[PDB]
Order: sequence, then C-alpha cells, then structure tokens
Amino acid sequence: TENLYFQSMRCARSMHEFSAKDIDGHMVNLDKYRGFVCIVTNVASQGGKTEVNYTQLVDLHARYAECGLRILAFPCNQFGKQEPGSNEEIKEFAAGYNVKFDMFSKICVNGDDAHPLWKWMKIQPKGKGILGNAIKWNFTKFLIDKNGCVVKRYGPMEEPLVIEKDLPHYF
Ligand SMILES: [Cl-]
Repeated sequence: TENLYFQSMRCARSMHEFSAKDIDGHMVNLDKYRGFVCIVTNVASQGGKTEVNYTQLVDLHARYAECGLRILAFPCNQFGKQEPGSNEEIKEFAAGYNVKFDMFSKICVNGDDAHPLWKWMKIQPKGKGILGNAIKWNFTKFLIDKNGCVVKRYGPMEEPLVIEKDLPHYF
C-alpha cells in the first residue's frame, strides 16, 4: 500500500504545502502557484502518446498562460521505462517541443518512493482513480485550482485539449 510517512499529510489542504526539485536541481516551493490554475502531469519522452501530449500542453500554455494557466511536468520512468534519460537530456527533449512551462526533476509517482505531492494528489476526493488511485500510465493530468486544491483528474486516455473546456470555471 502507498503510504505517507508523515501521516499528518493525509490532512494537507493544498499543493501549496509541497515543494519539488525543478529539472535543473533547484528546490521550488509550490506556493508560488497560489493564484494560478495548474495542470500537474507525469511525462515521458518515449511514450506512445508523447507527441500529442507535449504538443497540446504547449498549445494550452501558449493560449492560456495570460489567463493564469501554469503547467507542472514531472518526468517519470515507471511506465515501460519510457523516461530513462537524465534530467539534462529530458530538459533538451522538452526544448525541442518549445516547452515554456515548468519542468521538474524525474520522480516516482506510484509506490513507497513516490513524491509526496503525488501521494497526496491521488487521495484527494477529485483525484481518485477508477479502480484504485494508482497512476495508470504516462500523462495522467490533475487540474489544480487557485487555492491549490485538486479539482479534476484526467487519465492517459484523455488528450490535454479535453481539459480546455473545464478551465474557464477555475480562472
Ligand atoms: Cl504514453
């Protein structure tokens, strides 16, 4: 079972209570996203849906950054080992898609070594999965409101443009 080891954290109210290393290795306090609507997603470079996901995320960011949309991308190698490269290589991969949103260092999203933000997101009322809460594949997406609460989860079968219709409610 996936366990928080600071059991307090089952009572965390917001993504803004968490921190993560950016793709350059620097700690980022996620409270910087207060007042912004965020899409948080796990990414891979060698996935079957890598091209559509990066392309559409870059498009949403281009079209809605000025409305308050931010995107946090977390590389993860847990799905067919489809993100095997170094953070430096992943950074250059994203640059080829002209990514202007925020890239993070590679993490686990499932299991005992999952980043705490990911452990927390999947037990939120609106972050729950269909059969259990595990992240099922690359490019699961969580929509986070301006107060840092999880408001919707989109599975790997949902391309990022599907999210577009839901954004105006949270801006
Ligand atoms: Cl994929």
